[PDB]
Amino acid sequence: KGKPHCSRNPVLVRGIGRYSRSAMYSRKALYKRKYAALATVTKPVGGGTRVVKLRKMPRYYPTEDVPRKLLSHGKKPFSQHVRKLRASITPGTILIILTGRHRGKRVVFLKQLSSGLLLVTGPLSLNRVPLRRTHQKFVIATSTKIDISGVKIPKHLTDAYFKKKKKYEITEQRKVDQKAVDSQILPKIKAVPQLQGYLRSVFALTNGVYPHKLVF
Amino acid sequence: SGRLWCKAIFAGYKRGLRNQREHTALLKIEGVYARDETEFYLGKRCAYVYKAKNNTVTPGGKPNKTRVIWGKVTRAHGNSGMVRAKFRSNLPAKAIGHRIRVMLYPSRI
Amino acid sequence: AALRPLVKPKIVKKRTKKFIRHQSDRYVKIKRNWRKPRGIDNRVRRRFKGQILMPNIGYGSNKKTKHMLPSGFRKFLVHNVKELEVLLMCNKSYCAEIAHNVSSKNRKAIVERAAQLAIRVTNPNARL
Amino acid sequence: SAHLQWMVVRNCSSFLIKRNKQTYSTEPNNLKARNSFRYNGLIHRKTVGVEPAADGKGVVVVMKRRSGQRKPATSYVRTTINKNARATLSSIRHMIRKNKYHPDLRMAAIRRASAILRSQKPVM
Amino acid sequence: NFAELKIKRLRKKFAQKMLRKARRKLIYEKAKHYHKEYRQMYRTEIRMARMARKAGNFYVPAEPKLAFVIRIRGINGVSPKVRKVLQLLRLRQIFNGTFVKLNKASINMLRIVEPYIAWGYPNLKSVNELIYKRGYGKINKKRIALTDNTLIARSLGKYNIICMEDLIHEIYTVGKHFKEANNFLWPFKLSSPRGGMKKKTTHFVEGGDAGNREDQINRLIRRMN
Amino acid sequence: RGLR
RNA sequence: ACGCGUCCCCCGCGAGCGCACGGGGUCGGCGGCGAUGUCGGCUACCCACCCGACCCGUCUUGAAACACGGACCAAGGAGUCU
RNA sequence: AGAGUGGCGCGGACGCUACGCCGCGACGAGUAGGAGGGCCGCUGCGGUGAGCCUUGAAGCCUAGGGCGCGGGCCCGGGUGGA
Repeated sequence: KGKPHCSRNPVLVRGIGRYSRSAMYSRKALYKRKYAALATVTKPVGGGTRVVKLRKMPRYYPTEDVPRKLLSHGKKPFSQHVRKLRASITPGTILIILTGRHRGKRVVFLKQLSSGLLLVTGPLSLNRVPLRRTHQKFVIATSTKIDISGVKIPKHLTDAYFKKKKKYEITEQRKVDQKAVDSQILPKIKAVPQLQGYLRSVFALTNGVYPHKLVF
Repeated sequence: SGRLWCKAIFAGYKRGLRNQREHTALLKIEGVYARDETEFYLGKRCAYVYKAKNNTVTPGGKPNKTRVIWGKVTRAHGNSGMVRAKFRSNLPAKAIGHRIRVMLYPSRI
Repeated sequence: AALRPLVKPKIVKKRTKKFIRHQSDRYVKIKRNWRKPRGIDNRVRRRFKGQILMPNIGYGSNKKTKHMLPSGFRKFLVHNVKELEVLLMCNKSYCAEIAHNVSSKNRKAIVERAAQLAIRVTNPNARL
Repeated sequence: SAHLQWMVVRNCSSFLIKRNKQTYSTEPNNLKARNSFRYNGLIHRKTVGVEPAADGKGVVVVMKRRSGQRKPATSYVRTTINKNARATLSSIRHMIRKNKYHPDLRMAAIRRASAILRSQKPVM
Repeated sequence: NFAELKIKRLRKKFAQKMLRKARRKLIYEKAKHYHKEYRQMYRTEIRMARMARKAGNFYVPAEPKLAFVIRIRGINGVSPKVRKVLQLLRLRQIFNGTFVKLNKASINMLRIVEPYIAWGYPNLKSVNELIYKRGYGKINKKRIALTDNTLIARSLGKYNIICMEDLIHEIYTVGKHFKEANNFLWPFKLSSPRGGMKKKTTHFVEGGDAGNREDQINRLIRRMN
Repeated sequence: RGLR
């Protein structure tokens, strides 16, 4: 025994290492670390005691059946996938929700969960939008970034706690999660020159006013 | 309190003078007039919206007239503003010179 | 309670319609059934751009989906209760069809048997 | 041999049924019921069969005696097995394996003596 | 029985592996030695021309060994001498190509088909992309792919062309088993040109495409493969 | 033998 | 290029865990809408619009031809024995 | 994957109508005319199906449901009456 060390070549590009395999002979201390060369159970019963077996054979076979698959190369499930982002999205920037019962609304970003969804948080007060998830792809990012360095963002509000149950009702658990996550946010939006007439109002298209041209 | 899609007009099938292809359309997106301009629109969802005699059920509403064909913008076409498309349901030619909506959602901003 | 098959893939096909015979669309004396045009003059023999088309073998059904009905089985036609027993070990791919001209009373005795034996019958309720 | 008379039967017997691109066989002791050279039920010198018992209850099994292959009223030999579904199948696997009596059929006679009981059991 | 035989069955497996690790290092040391050639031959053609231009001389560079050829006219209506000469180069369909070594018997074949082809003198990049991406074989009267180094070592072998590295040397330098290692290859499978043709009917020199190009065949390859 |  | 026992010019079975651009795809990922008015149904009946499409047999170097037989439907109707 | 003389647990998918299955490549216009294969049709004779039918045979009709590239064939309904 002798605890497990970290890898001794820094990663240069995916697949490729850094230090070549005679010079890397050095670093795994190769030269100086040479070497050379369940079934059944027996319980008591009321002279005799039985021999029981764990996993006995089945009592119905089926008449026809499928055969085993060829193993795929490198196919992990969702849980183990790798999560990304975009450049414009950073913590505290301004997001435009574009799809649900809230659509066109100006909504603030807080923290990307480990399911990969966002946390698009309206300050329930102003818009009418609470703690919620939305999905990278259906959310435009915007150039405005009031900072969210110094406040507090809770842990227990993790991605399963949101996941659905079954007149769903707002219990007394999601009311100190509601006003305490947002009253740390609320002293930094009103302090900017005239920003709480804009998160409340809705954006939309008119004419002369084309998606492909303008910056937002 | 307003619109959330961009207006455009189905303007024939993909084709050359004497044989027409029906699995690709040809949209004229509004106010977009070169190639340069048409990166935005690529991949982005699109809709032909219409209205039969009987009731179709919906998601998020009551069972009423209104239905859709759904699709997809694929690549640019020509020199001048135009764009190709690929709906799941092959379009009517009634709709030639009538409205279709390109959306904003699968955005890359 | 319907019977699942063993396995149910994606049926995909190449045409849909029949192949109709040339000029069945003018002379009622000409039957739908297909015939190879053996003309001189002819258009359909020579494949001009417009007309009818011709059967080829590039209109193949694929071996993993040929004789497979929608439910997913393939037919095997029957007359009495002894010819049923045949299928029993191969339930999950094949499905009995009690024959047309088989009677009303002998038809009742069958559908009982293809219950005890899990075999799927395409024309159960019938003569009544 | 067996190998001879197949060449004779293969495509001709009064036990042959064709149609709808399929092909079957209604011979006493064919268990899989298909015209084949494993599975025919008369040809050979040794035979296994699994028939649904007398009344409702049970299953009946059929060996072919090695001796008198020319004496048919004393050629096959019979026994009934009317016990629990996992335990009944102790017998049948202890007939094919430990006699060395024709070791191809093993996994046919386990799927035929388990869809003769899944019958006589009462229906859905 | 066995306890002996199983240990002797754990001595033959480590032998067939050791047949690979003595061969696995040789694929590296064959490739690192051809890299020495492709700076020692590359800079020895810039060596002579400076040191001539120095003393008011001239230096004519080495006239070619090797040339790629591509068939650009179709398959309909064709004169009976040309069908025979295009056959012999294995160009049997449009947009197909081949390696061809040069001499007098090899050029005067290429003046009889000189309005059905385009040819030129290829480079270290237009030899390898073709042999890497496209290049198939001809083993057991079949066009079976090369995703291995026991197909080229296994058919030819006796000529000493084992890995993917020696098919670059023996062709890009026309060496002393070239014939077999070029009738080894099935002819190439280029799709059409992405950009296009200038004018297919006519000779390069007039405007279009046909006939030889000495140093701009490199433009109809990275467009076509 | 040479590496042990 | 990296134990050692001898041949030299030239001065033959170590121990295990682990990640992957590696011999053709899988989520140990999600959401709506459900009983007399809606779900599905390529196939077969009617309509509508865009592209294409001259009438068949035939002799003939050449037939949509200002070349000939054909108003419609049934039932018969032509390489055969010795 | 050679053979010798001396120094606890009775267990492990499918197959192979060999006239069948499976395995890796290149190609696929056709009139006069050749050739193979047809679980494509129509009527009679020997064998066979412990075939089927007055609890409804053949024939017809059918905006009913299924099958094969194709020739053609399987099932729902109504008539009909051996």
